[PDB]
Amino acid sequence: EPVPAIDLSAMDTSVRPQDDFYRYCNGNWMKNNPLKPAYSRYGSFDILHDSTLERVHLIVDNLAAGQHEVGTNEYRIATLYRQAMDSIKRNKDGAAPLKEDLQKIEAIADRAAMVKYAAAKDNMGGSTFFGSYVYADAKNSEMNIFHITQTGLALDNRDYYLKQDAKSQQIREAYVAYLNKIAKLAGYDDEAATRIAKNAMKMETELAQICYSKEELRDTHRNYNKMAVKEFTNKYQGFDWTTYLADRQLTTLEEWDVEQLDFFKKFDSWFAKADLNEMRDYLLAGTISGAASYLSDDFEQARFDFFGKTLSGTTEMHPRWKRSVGMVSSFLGEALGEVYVKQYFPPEAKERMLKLVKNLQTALGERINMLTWMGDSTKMKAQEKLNSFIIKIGYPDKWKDYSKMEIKGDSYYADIKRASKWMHDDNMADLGKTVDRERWLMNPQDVNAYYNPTTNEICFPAAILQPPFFNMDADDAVNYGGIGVVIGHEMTHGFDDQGRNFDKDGNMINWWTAEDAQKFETTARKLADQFSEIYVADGVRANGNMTLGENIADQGGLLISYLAFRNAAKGEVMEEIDGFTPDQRFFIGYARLWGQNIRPEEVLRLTQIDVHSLGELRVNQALRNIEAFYEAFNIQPTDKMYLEPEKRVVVW
Ligand SMILES: [Zn+2]
Repeated sequence: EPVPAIDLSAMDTSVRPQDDFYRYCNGNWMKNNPLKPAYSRYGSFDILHDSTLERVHLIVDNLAAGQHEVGTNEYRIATLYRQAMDSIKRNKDGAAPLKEDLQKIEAIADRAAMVKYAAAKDNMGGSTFFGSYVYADAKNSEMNIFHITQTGLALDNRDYYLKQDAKSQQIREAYVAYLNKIAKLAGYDDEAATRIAKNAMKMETELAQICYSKEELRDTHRNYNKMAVKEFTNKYQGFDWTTYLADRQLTTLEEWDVEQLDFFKKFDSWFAKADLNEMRDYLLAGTISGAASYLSDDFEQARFDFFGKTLSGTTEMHPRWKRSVGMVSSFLGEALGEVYVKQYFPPEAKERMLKLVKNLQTALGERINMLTWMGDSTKMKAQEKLNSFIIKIGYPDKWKDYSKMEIKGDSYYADIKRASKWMHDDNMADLGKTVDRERWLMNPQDVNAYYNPTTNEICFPAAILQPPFFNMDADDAVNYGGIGVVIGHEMTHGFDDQGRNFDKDGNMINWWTAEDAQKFETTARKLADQFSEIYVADGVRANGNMTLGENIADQGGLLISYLAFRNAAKGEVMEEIDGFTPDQRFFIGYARLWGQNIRPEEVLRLTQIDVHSLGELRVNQALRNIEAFYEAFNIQPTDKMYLEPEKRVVVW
């Protein structure tokens, strides 16, 4: 049964599109769908996220319906799911599955044993004091190398630990109370629970101080520092890297990528000088917190009170199956994804999507060649890169081998650690081997898409090829406004403030003249400042620097897909549908992707942690730089969407 191209009932026609295009296209849906207790936000995207997750739920119920042999993927999935859903067993076990892990931390006797403990835990997939992983060399994209990265913080953005205003201090104290509660639930007395929470926050705050900001983490060249391992470790011996690497079985490692180099220089003296008891309590708190979703309901409720009620504003938890399905999809996603495509993905969608992608690619080449600010040399290298895109649609051509993953069924938490151990070992085995450029970094059932610089690939999972993005019964204008913009957005990531640094082979090599690079940086700075002047809440501005790459990609996707849409329309009589011109339907279909309600807590949280602008701004601000949108709705200077021409910023 065909799905309507545009859900007209979501539109609020009492709002002029020239004044508030977001609420013209979405306002009635927003009025009629106040957020339910368990949702921090909801709207077009989350509707498709939810409907796809329910498909995966049915797939899990199908695989869990039989009894299978150990060592089959069906057994792995069913056994993780069954244990996650067994509330009675999880509640009877309580904190007992955690006890040996805590005793091992309590037994750490000196700083030397602290180093060996970090290696032992990182060998299981942990990130005890810092991150590490194996992935392509940014300067040799055919080779896998070892990378080390700054501490991962529980609140994500380091600013949570530092910012000096009332709301920030309140959040910090609520986090400490969460640590106190789970320490009590793990069996510590009142005095120890207070001590652990206080010391853990102290230690994590000191690490946050020496971390890079979210903005600085996006700087491509700043966060690549390849060197001989021993050149660094001969000099910085406050943390005993030689013992750590030996216990990681990495003493054969000649070179590595020290991504946040100034973090590790400061970590050298922090680790040498930190109080041993305080470091121990930091480890206890991280271990309890990392287990809080895998034990009894008390632990999940304590975690919900902070990460849900406090940080996101929700008042109830989602049904148990949603978290359980999400968990199996994160560990065995390609096993689920193979079933998903066989059951739900029609072959005609892949063929039509490939035609659309090739149309967008042609339009991007046309757009670049028509630029008047870019010289001929840089244009030619830009054409070489866009002609070299790797295009991945629907699903991979080979499926991941999960045969080494040991799932035993003794306890939920125990099997989570085994699945995590498998993922870690699988990553480590890539070291020193040729990079697999065909691998997917998302699953077919993920409602998302991505660009990868080190492969120059664009990837569109089966799950995003659904309405309102891709609708095989819709008119072309609406599909270009939806999935067409998504395609152009991923393509523009190859040319944003990060992607432009990588060439057609995925190598971090400069292909820009100095003049053209300076013009790009000047214009990108203006787009950052433009968004940074918009308020998202009372006294809270958008972060135009953190969202710069995504706002460039949105703008490029709008410009490229519109050109592709006009190219496809050449030589056709324009026909109005629902009284809208095709040009207008392009923009309405784009804006319908973003309609949502969102709690004020969640507005603040996403501003701190999300590189994507809020849906409202991806419509009402992004379109203010699009000449075609002014033309489609004849926007005039007294209209609220209008931005003075000298203040518009067009990067591509
Ligand atoms: Zn993006």
